[PDB]
Amino acid sequence: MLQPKRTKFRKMHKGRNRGLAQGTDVSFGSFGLKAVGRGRLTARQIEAARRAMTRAVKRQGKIWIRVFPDKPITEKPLAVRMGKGKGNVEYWVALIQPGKVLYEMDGVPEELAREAFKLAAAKLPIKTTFVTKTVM
Amino acid sequence: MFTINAEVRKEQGKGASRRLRAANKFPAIIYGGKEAPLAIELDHDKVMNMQAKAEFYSEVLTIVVDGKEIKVKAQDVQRHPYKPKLQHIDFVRA
Amino acid sequence: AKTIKITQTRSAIGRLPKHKATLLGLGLRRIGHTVEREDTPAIRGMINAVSFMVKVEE
Amino acid sequence: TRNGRDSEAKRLGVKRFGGESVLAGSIIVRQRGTKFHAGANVGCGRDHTLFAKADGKVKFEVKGPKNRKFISIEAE
Amino acid sequence: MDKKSARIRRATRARRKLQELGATRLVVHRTPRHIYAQVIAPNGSEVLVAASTVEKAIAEQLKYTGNKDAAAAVGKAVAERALEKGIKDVSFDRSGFQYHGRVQALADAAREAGLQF
RNA sequence: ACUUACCAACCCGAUGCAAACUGCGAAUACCGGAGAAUGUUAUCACGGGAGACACACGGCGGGUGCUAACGUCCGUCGUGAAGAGGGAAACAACCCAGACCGCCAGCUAAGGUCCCAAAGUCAUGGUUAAGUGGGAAACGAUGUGGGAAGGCCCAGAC
RNA sequence: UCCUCCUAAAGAGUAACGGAGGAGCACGAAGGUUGGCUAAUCCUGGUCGGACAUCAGGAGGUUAGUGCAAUGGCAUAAGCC
RNA sequence: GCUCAACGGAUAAAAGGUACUCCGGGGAUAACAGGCUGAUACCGCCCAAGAGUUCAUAUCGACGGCGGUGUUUGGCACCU
RNA sequence: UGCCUGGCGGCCGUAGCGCGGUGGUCCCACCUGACCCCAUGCCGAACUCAGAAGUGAAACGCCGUAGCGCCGAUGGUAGUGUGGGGUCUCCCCAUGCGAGAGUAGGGAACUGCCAGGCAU
Repeated sequence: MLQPKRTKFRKMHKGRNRGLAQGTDVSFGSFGLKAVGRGRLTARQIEAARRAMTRAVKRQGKIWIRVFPDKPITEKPLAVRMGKGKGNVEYWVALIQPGKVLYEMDGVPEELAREAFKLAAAKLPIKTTFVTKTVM
Repeated sequence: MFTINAEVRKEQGKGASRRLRAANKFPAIIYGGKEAPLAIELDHDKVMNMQAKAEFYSEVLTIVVDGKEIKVKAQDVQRHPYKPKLQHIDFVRA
Repeated sequence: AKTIKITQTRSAIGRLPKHKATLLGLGLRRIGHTVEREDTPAIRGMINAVSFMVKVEE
Repeated sequence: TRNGRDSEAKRLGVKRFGGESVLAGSIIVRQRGTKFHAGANVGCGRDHTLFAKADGKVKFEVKGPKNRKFISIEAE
Repeated sequence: MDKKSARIRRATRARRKLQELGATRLVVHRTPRHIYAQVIAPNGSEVLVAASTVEKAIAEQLKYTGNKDAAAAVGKAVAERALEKGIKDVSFDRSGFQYHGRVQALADAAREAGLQF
């Protein structure tokens, strides 16, 4: 479960999530799972999806994870008449914009890798596509 | 040999260039060597099919622009950042 | 020197304060008031700021 | 300890801008450090408040090795 | 850091002061073999008078070019040229050289001849 | 003294993230000066008299909350409050628009024109077969229309 | 009650039982002026001496310092003698 | 000469109880029912590692994902 | 008028850092010595004075080099003022403004006052 070792600040603003992604190209590998929509991967989601594609290649290959959950997210506990400060940090997220590559693979063929990233896609909340590397 | 037709552009800028990708064209530029840079526009489907082949980026190409052939290399290419499309190509003169 | 005609098309209920001033600056009052002004750079720029709610007959 | 606390706003910043004509004495910029320095006809106060020593129009510019922003003046 | 840059570092505060005052300044430049002196305008580019132990009118007279008795001759010379051109008030820029010995002896010979500082 | 399939600071290359990071950096806004036109002096100063200091919703920028609430707290604009008329079935706060009075005159706004109900069962060319229109997701599926390439084919393809 | 940063929407100002920290002093020098000076850290050599102490040289360039939070400043030093 | 620090400082000088209670007010503000919301709750679907001697889906279903209902615990304070 | 050096500037990395080459008649630097002026919390290292036997090694200056820095269009993209629209956590249309990164490319600064020296 991914989570920075230490930060400056425990808690962070909510922010927004507008605009398109940096990190659009498949650099590290041959293939990749590009996002098409727009949301947050939790850290549990990112892991569940790695364990799908890892299982599915039988450990051939290499897998890179391009996104990291570094925004923290608070919840108030149950019954909390509002106010009395900001809540505790429950869990961590990456924010995803349309066009971010999330996973990359090489050291398998395009038969198998399509099936691996289909099995990951079912664990993630955002709509995704398969991409191959472009030479320029 | 990879042949492309083109047109010189009347308009340009955000408003103009978004109207082109509505009309299945897209804008590109020819610069490099000596002269003034040139602004051009290209059928999207033609040049999508061509740039599938990896010889697009090695070879010299041949842009017809009001009769005059020009010989150019594919220097740079902006992709639309999820759908498989193109938003712009820089063509250096060779 | 050479006059132009400017007519108020839409109401100025619920506009910005800036635009309501710009109309008073053209001397427009109600809907369908037509008004004769000299054509400078500076009049043309008022007309551009409220284009949506005016209309120009050369 | 929890939070709850902030100080009162000290209304710093530029007061007179370039072009603007001033009277000797007029403050031109309050500031914590020297984001701006004093050029011609201008005093650094002791809190680095910058003020006219003569009447005239304010001029900003950049100067010297380090590219520092000087406020100076054109006495009319 | 060589000696020339360290000497300029020493000099720089004196000189930035003398800009904002808007003063005419008597710059001096000592060397082991020689000693020079210029009077420089309020703007800080254009020179009004000069003297030195190279320029031959003064070199002919002297025993040796770089000692106290040279400098007393040069400090004499700059005053007598500056007073012709209507320059009484100056401010003595020692240019990163201790006020002492050879540079002192230049200045005190310019006060003799009536150049005011 | 020797080998190491183990962690690997720094440097090097590629790659992301930041309210409390910035070797960059808009639009707007704000300050100042000059110049037309326009506006019932709309600016400022000094006196007499107040009321008010429980605000609300809508849009945009944010904090908080679960990017829950007709929630809550700032910023900025609008309307209501103190505003009738027309539209949104009905509907303070949304869209249009500011009612001095009268008329059994006319032109338009938003929104409309089969009947209830004022006005097109108007014209031209397509789409849908689900009453979709007229409540909603991941995901599913030889539903059906358009577009651009690709492979296979009278050497007999599916 | 006061000070600093963010929230605060590139002038100022701007709320919440929003997010982070400080103060309720010190100093006749830690003030004034004249003159001079330039940091941290790491590497190499060297009695006791070791990862760490005084000495020498090199790399490095303020990553240091600024009585005390934070921010903005600071080499003409506002740092050091 | 004041930690008059509740820091624009009610006095030089001040703590509790009421189920024995009283008056004036408030739905400006709580308990109860309604309303908005749906974190929680309940019901369902998607993915399918694995269990089921062999076999993912007869029966189950980890890691995760998308909904419905308005039924529970709440949140808000609009009604009284 | 040309070449070279010194001082004071303007300008602030297109101007800098490195790498290689080169300059001593003057200039400049190191350099020689120190009872005296002065100096070291020890030291003529520095500062200072009295000098001119030696040297351009270091330093400084000039020339060359695109290795590192530095500057840098056109186009497109992002953002956004006003008006309008949506499937409204986010976008699209008309219109006005329009980055940052990157690309081509540029680039081994340019410029003033005074002094001195060599050549003509």
